[PDB]
Amino acid sequence: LPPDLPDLDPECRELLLDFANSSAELTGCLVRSARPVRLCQTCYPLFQQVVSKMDNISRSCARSLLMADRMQIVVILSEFFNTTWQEANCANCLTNNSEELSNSTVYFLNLFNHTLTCFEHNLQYSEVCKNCREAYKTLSSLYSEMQKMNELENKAEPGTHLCIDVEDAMNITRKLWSRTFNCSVPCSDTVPVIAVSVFILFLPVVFYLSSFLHSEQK
Amino acid sequence: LPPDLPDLDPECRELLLDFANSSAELTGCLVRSARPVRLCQTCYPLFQQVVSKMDNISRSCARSLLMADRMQIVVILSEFFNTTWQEANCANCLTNNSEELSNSTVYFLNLFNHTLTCFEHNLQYSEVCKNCREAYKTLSSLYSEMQKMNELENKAEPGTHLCIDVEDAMNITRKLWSRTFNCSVPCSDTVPVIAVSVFILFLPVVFYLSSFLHSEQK
Amino acid sequence: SLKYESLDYDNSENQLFLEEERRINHTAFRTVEIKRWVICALIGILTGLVACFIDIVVENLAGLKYRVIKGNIDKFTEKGGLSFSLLLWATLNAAFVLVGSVIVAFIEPVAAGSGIPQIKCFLNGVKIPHVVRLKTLVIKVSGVILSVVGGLAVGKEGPMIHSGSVIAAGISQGRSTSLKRDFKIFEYFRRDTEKRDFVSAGAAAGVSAAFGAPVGGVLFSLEEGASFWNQFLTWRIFFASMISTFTLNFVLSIYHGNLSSPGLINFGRFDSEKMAYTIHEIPVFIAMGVVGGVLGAVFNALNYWLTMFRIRYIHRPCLQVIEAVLVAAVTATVAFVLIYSSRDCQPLQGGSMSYPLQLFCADGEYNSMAAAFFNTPEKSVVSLFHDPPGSYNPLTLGLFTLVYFFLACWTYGLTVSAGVFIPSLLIGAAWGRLFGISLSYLTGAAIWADPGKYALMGAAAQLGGIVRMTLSLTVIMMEATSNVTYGFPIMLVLMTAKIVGDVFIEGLYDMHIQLQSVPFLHWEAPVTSHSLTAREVMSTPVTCLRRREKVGVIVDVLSDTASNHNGFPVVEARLQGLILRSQLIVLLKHKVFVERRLRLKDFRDAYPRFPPIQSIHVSQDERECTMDLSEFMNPSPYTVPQEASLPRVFKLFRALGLRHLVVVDNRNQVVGLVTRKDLARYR
Amino acid sequence: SLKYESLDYDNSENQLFLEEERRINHTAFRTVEIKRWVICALIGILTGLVACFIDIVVENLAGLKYRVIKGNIDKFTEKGGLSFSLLLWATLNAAFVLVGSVIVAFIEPVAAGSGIPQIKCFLNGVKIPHVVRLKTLVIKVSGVILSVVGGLAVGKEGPMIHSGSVIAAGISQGRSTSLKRDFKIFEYFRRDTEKRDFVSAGAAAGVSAAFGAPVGGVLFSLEEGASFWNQFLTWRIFFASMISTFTLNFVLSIYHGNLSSPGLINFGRFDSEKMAYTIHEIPVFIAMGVVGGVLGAVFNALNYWLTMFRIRYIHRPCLQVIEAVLVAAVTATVAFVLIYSSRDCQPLQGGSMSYPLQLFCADGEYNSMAAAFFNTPEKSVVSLFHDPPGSYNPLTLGLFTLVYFFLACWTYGLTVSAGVFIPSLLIGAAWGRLFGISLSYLTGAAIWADPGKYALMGAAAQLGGIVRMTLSLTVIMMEATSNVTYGFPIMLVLMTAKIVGDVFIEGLYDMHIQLQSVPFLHWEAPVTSHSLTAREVMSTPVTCLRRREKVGVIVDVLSDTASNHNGFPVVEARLQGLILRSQLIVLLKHKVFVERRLRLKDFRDAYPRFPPIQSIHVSQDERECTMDLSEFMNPSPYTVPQEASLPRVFKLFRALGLRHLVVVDNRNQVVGLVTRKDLARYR
Ligand SMILES: CCCCCCCCC(=O)OC[C@H](COP(=O)(O)O[C@@H]1[C@H](O)[C@H](OP(=O)(O)O)[C@@H](O)[C@H](O)[C@H]1O)OC(=O)CCCCCCCC
Ligand SMILES: CCCCCCCCC(=O)OC[C@H](COP(=O)(O)O[C@@H]1[C@H](O)[C@H](OP(=O)(O)O)[C@@H](O)[C@H](O)[C@H]1O)OC(=O)CCCCCCCC
Ligand SMILES: Nc1ncnc2c1ncn2[C@@H]1O[C@H](COP(=O)(O)OP(=O)(O)OP(=O)(O)O)[C@@H](O)[C@H]1O
Ligand SMILES: Nc1ncnc2c1ncn2[C@@H]1O[C@H](COP(=O)(O)OP(=O)(O)OP(=O)(O)O)[C@@H](O)[C@H]1O
Ligand SMILES: *[C@@H]1O[C@H](CO)[C@@H](O[C@@H]2O[C@H](CO)[C@@H](O)[C@H](O)[C@H]2NC(C)=O)[C@H](O)[C@H]1NC(C)=O
Ligand SMILES: *[C@@H]1O[C@H](CO)[C@@H](O[C@@H]2O[C@H](CO)[C@@H](O)[C@H](O)[C@H]2NC(C)=O)[C@H](O)[C@H]1NC(C)=O
Ligand SMILES: *[C@@H]1O[C@H](CO)[C@@H](O)[C@H](O)[C@H]1NC(C)=O
Ligand SMILES: *[C@@H]1O[C@H](CO)[C@@H](O)[C@H](O)[C@H]1NC(C)=O
Ligand SMILES: [Cl-]
Ligand SMILES: [Cl-]
Ligand SMILES: [Cl-]
Ligand SMILES: [Cl-]
Ligand SMILES: [Cl-]
Ligand SMILES: [Cl-]
Ligand SMILES: [Mg+2]
Ligand SMILES: [Mg+2]
Repeated sequence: LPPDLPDLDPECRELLLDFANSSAELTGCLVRSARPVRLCQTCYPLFQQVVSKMDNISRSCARSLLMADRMQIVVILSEFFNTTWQEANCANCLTNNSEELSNSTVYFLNLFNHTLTCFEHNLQYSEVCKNCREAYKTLSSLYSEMQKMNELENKAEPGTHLCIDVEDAMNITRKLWSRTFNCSVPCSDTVPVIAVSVFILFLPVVFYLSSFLHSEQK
Repeated sequence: LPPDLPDLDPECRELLLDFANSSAELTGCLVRSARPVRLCQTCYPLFQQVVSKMDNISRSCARSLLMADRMQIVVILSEFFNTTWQEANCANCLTNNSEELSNSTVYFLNLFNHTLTCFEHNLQYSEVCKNCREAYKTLSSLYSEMQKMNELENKAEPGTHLCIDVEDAMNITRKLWSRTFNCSVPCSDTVPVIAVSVFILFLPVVFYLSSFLHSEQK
Repeated sequence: SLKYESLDYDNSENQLFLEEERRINHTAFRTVEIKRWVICALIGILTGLVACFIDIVVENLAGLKYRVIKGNIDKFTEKGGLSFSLLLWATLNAAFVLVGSVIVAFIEPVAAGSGIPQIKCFLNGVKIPHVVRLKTLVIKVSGVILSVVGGLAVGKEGPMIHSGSVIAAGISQGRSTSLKRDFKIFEYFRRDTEKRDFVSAGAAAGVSAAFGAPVGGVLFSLEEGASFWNQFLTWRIFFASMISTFTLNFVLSIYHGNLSSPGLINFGRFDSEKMAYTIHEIPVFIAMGVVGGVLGAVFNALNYWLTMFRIRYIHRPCLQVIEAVLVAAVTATVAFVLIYSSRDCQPLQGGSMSYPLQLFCADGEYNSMAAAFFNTPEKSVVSLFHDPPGSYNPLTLGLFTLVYFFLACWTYGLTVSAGVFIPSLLIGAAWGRLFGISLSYLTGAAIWADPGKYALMGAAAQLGGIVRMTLSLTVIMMEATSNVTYGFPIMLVLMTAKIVGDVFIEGLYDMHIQLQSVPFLHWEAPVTSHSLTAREVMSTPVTCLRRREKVGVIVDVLSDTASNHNGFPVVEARLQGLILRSQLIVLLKHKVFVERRLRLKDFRDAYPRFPPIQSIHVSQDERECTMDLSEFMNPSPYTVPQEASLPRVFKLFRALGLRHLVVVDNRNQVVGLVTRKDLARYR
Repeated sequence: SLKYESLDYDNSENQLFLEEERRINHTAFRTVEIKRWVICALIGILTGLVACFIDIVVENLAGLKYRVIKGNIDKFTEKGGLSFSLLLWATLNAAFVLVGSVIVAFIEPVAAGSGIPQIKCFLNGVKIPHVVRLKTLVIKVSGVILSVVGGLAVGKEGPMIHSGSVIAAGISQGRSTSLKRDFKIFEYFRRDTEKRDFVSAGAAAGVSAAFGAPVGGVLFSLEEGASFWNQFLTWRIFFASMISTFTLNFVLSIYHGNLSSPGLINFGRFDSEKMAYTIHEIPVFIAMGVVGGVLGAVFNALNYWLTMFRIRYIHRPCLQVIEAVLVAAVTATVAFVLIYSSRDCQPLQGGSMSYPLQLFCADGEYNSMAAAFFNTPEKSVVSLFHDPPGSYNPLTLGLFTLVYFFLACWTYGLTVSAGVFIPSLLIGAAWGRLFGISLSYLTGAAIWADPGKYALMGAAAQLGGIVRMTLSLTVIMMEATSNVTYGFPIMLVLMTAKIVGDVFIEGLYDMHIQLQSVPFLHWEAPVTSHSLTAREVMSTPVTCLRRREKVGVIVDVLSDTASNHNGFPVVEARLQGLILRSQLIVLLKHKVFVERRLRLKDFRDAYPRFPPIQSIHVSQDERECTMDLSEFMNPSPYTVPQEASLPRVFKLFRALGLRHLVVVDNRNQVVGLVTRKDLARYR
């Protein structure tokens, strides 16, 4: 029979096997590296390898492997990987070279490590708050600065997300601060606000009553 | 620190690892078993195991693994698997018990094997056609019968697809028959069709001319 | 031309009408408005049910016919003898079309055509003899069913309009004249004004059911009426149209099982990035409209040359039946030949075609020509609008466009219920998609060159070119497309397509109205209108009835066989009012002479059919008595100065829906009368 | 009430007009229609550009204000002293509102309000003194900008209507009276009829730009005009509206960079399975409309009690400025207090709010009350329509609904440019979503109980209840929603909401029109209309001008300080025509006496402002000369019989847009005259 219809050509066999191996590794790593979220710094090499292998396929065996079925399992798998990558903004962590993480995200994660070091240090909750205030505030300031830097660099719309690992760390810290330890102590200014609002609300009543009485007097 | 925020609880670790292993196996099998298409009969056990493991998770560790991130890698992976399964109609191959394939699809694939046996037998193309006509016709009749049976059993809309493996085999056979060997020999009835059409097209002209001449005569 | 009477929309404010209104308003409760709203609701509901019935029957019958033909073709593909399939197709088409043409040509010739020109004339104020009869409704429904199932290049959308009108004209009266069964409701609305109002509501409901375009139907009715603005009537028409759409959708949904069927034809959803136009596309659209106009004109032109022939050789009913049968057979033969000679085989997505036909094509493939001819026109149009860029072969599409254009031109004038909206839309969509493919080839596969958008534009352009509507058509297309933006291109292509068309020939509906010698009043008087005045328009001398007239003179004037005038101005020679022939006949039949008292109910009971003059018997002695007319005439007839300009007179006549306009001198002297025929004899 | 004159829509077909038309048609080419189309295109383009300018300026200024306030609040959150933020908010609001109220109250008081009542009166035929002036346009644009940026519960959508009208009234004349600059084009259209036509086109364009609803604007203009159907005028209005929408969308798109902005407010896309209604939901919709009506009535009622107070105590301009400033300050204070007392913190999706405010909320969370008050009303409405089931807290939504209801009731009558559409829509959406949440709780989280659909229904119900429009409002909501199906519920809720409202109180626009003592003609005469006749309506004795009248008598009658009549019927005592005061003044100014020849261009040059009687100087000898009036009057005035029924007279007067109607006897005897004030003094 013709080589292509009944069974696979010898060369395309290797490409399919390699893509299968890479996809399996990437999927396992994603599942294992999602709690706490480590998708970026752990899975970036595997994702790069998967993309490289699919490009290798696309650049003779493209026809016999990609689009000769109602489905295209290769295509849908790669597109799912790409959707997960894009919907993470994980390129934020990586530089233009894709080789290693940017110093910004390393710095943030390392401040996160130092912060949790402070938290555990003083756990054994006034102690923890009093001593880790500065660490938490530096962490939050850096998160805001990176948010603004990403927004201006990508010229993206406001509220655009960052690396999921950074956001997950930010949220873990926020939950530890606001709730488990409840260190937040916003100031209260009830009396000035109440007085000012009451006076301003009184003003229109005085205006209308004065108009009424003055018109009555004529 | 609290067990859940910074790091994973000991129990959820096992669930995440098991799901990762199953997902990796399933993805590798899908990539390897897609050319020629073998997704159903090869991957059904792995898909069943993945579904079972995710149900195991969902039924304490659901909270800490599923929906405590902007993403839910577990959820999106399982939903991608389910989309691939549903968009295959692969339940057609499997019985209600999900254990093994139905006798219908086994019978079809086995007729496909017998058919390709006939094709290779007579390859060494009039020989192949003359001897495998009956095999190909039985295969096509069975495919049509299964199409109708699926349509009436599922009460689905016309043209609904079947197991991707069955369709891929059907198409491989169709390509071998119609093109590589070009065995199809539809009959020609040019003369009767032409004569009938010409006469029927003449009729209106006669009608109008007769009306004209008769009215002129008065 | 003189058998076409007029509609008495101008209600006469006589003493009896004033007394009736006073009594009605003195009942402590008014029910007329509630009854009007109820009637509109019933009109919409029944129109929707009729549309549902038509759709269901067409679906089932056409499905069976196509299944039989496809089975025969597949059975004979390899064994041979494909001619027998052609014979079977032609025979089935001929049988169905034979039944339809027999029921129409012999029993009710009025049911022929779409029925839209008839309703246009009705809302203009002209009564065609058998437009709103029950027999006409039954015949039209059966004929549209048979013609659609008969394989003709026709549509089942336009006729709905007519159908709705009939219903509105029927249930409003509260009785069945044809069946001679009377129910004791809705006696008040037994008059021409309410009848016309309800008919406008019904036509709007029919348009909405056909296209899912309530506002479009409202605008259609408003344009055809072209009257003084009425807020409550417009509200009622809107209500009826929307109830019609809701009823159609709900009933179809419940029939199918599980709110996605606003109308009979549904173009689909155009909300996509592919369907989007730039400013640079404004010129091309216009250019394409030009083509429409041109093509449309040619279409109409040819039909004219056809119609004359039919009027003057093929006028006997049996000849009409033979012509319809032969047209159906030739349509089937042409479709079969085009499918047979096709060589383009395409893979089948699965469910893309209800009945995929494989003929000299590799297994697992279908023939596109079959898709074009072996399918319903509506979903063919829908596919033409929604398909990927490379879903069509230019040669097959061009052949289909040409052949269907000629077939639809041939088929419009046949003595069968049919329509011309969908065929025109299909022709336009086909050549518009051809234009889009050409542009994509020329523009290097540019993103903005989407063939479906250009197909929609071509459909709109062709529809406008053939039937030249701009506003209501634009709104209908906007609602069906469900996108407001695409209106701006549409309005342009419809604007130019119309203009170019008017250079060469008039529209189809207008042309057929004139060929029937119907007096049709347009929106405005001609260019020379300002030059003319009412003195030449009015007819003299005028036959006037004295406020104190004898029975003998009235009988003599009424019985005059020279002419039959249904309105006479009263005179003292000072105008005092106007009385219609019908009122005089009713008065004579009741022997109301001066030498126990009448009510308007007696006038309404004689509606809508009044006895002739010859029927009334008056003795010699009675003829010597006098008739006191003062208390039965219109005391405030509409009048214009003898020197009033023609455009002013035409404007007043059209806006107020008048039948008789008295032209008077400076001393309230009757010097002339004006009717629609005086105004319509200009161009 | 007597300072409100009327619009001369009834063109006088005098000899000079006939000669002008003859010459124009004898030029071998007609350009009037082309010029009309060009004018409509410019009207649409300029209205779109004005809308774009307003949107851009509002966006930038409001963004800066909100950013400053948010930065101050965040800076003082933990350090303390949050009162200073309240002071800053109030001060900014007060400054902007102060500038707006100063420009409106002192320079141009006519610019106050939405301007929709003024245009309604204009299309009805009543001229309010300074409605279509350039100063009014500039003041209205600046005031709407300042009020929207001033933090008031107002909208920038209604005023666009007014703006469009001005443009149509300005560029049509071809000259600038205010700037005293004349360009030599469009002399033909210097008349009331063309002015009203163009103004209707401009109002339709404004509606389309505001809501992206061209057909809705066309219907609005048609309803307000309520005249004889005109096909070409309706085509032109449709053209102008669609050009306006296209211009707005295109300019906004190019400004933003990369066809998704049909109007200023855009409700969004409702094409979803969540947005779908069953038959069982028809009753609840109606019930909800009831509430609307009730609530609407209360709203209007309170405003009435407010307006009277303002008319009779707060009428000095400085008091108006103080009131506006205080209202702005109180609005800011109430918003700040509600935000401060809020305890519901919600996670932020990212970009859900342009300026998310965190105040006594955990890090990474926002305050919903800030979202309600610290955001634009338009996108607040959009969010209310499109949010998940559990996106709101019932208590916060109820508080916001109540407070905003009272604030919007307070703010409508202020001496600042503003609007009442968007606030009513927002109130309706809020309490409709509250109803939807209640239903979902009651129905066990049923799928059909989607709060967004009920929010849309409540918005429609409240809008109808406050401003009681049914047809054009229904079409506007359908186009904005971009779904035709949801019309059927809408039409119902608008139908009942209106009806219930009419039981208690009239609408806002109508109420304000009456409070100005403007003579407003409704669609139909009252219930007792049939009883009355033209004899009581007409005013006697009539001042008539002989066809051969002396200059002295004409001067004496014109100069009579007892009353100022601008129309006199001519008499021989047989009616021969009608001549307006303006024509007599022009004739006297030119010394046209019999004891070189005039053209209509001289009449048009005096437009629109004519000199008074006192200005003309006539010597004693000249007064002894006679004036040949025959060749300058309306030779064919509209006339009705002395006994014609009142509804007939009112119908003719409203449809034809007449100013003077002669009531004549049986011998063409002048016995009375009828003007709009005679008809409007009924209820
Ligand atoms: C799903 C199917 C629903 C379809 C509804 C079909 C019913 C509509 C219809 O097809 O017609 C009804 C007939 C009247 O038609 P009809 O045959 O008597 O025709 C005369 C005659 O033909 C004159 O002929 P003319 O032109 O010579 O004067 C013409 O003018 C004049 O208008 C006509 O009344 O029965 C009824 O009223 C029904 C009873 C109404 C009371 C109940 C109200 C609740 C609905
Ligand atoms: C993006 C901004 C675009 C906005 C366009 C604004 C222009 C529209 C406008 O705001 O107005 C234009 C003014 C006329 O306004 P105007 O101040 O002179 O007002 C008198 C007066 O106020 C009477 O007052 P009255 O009520 O006492 O009689 C009143 O009736 C009468 O209608 C009015 O003409 O200039 C023009 O025409 C422009 C030249 C047109 C020629 C070019 C055509 C191509 C476009
Ligand atoms: N009372 C009348 N006296 C003299 N001429 C008349 C009178 N009524 C009508 N005519 C003229 O006679 C011609 C035919 O009139 P016809 O008898 O068709 O009137 P009609 O049937 O009442 O018109 P319609 O039914 O279209 O309103 C018309 O051209 C008309 O101008
Ligand atoms: N020529 C006339 N002779 C006698 N009464 C008149 C005449 N014209 C108007 N009136 C009456 O005088 C009253 C005031 O009329 P007015 O001077 O406002 O007319 P007008 O200003 O021309 O009306 P409008 O401008 O609203 O058309 C009205 O009630 C009207 O009926
Ligand atoms: C992040 O930024 C710092 C700048 O402070 C980079 O620092 C240099 O790093 C390179 C190695 O890539 C050294 O050779 C240089 O000596 C460092 N200092 C200077 C002044 O260049 C740092 O490399 C950046 N991080 C990454 C990953 O590139
Ligand atoms: C497919 O259908 C055949 C019927 O012809 C089934 O045949 C029986 O199979 C069972 C085993 O499951 C045997 O024990 C029986 O002896 C067989 N014959 C009869 C008459 O029952 C066959 O099992 C079916 N295939 C599957 C996978 O169930
Ligand atoms: C792609 O596959 C071929 C086949 O062995 C191999 O030679 C080549 O190096 C591959 N490319 C990359 C980038 O790995
Ligand atoms: C789910 O996981 C638990 C954890 O070990 C295990 O005991 C249980 O058997 C699992 N369930 C299934 C169906 O494998
Ligand atoms: Cl027809
Ligand atoms: Cl049709
Ligand atoms: Cl039609
Ligand atoms: Cl206002
Ligand atoms: Cl507003
Ligand atoms: Cl408003
Ligand atoms: Mg007649
Ligand atoms: Mg006046």
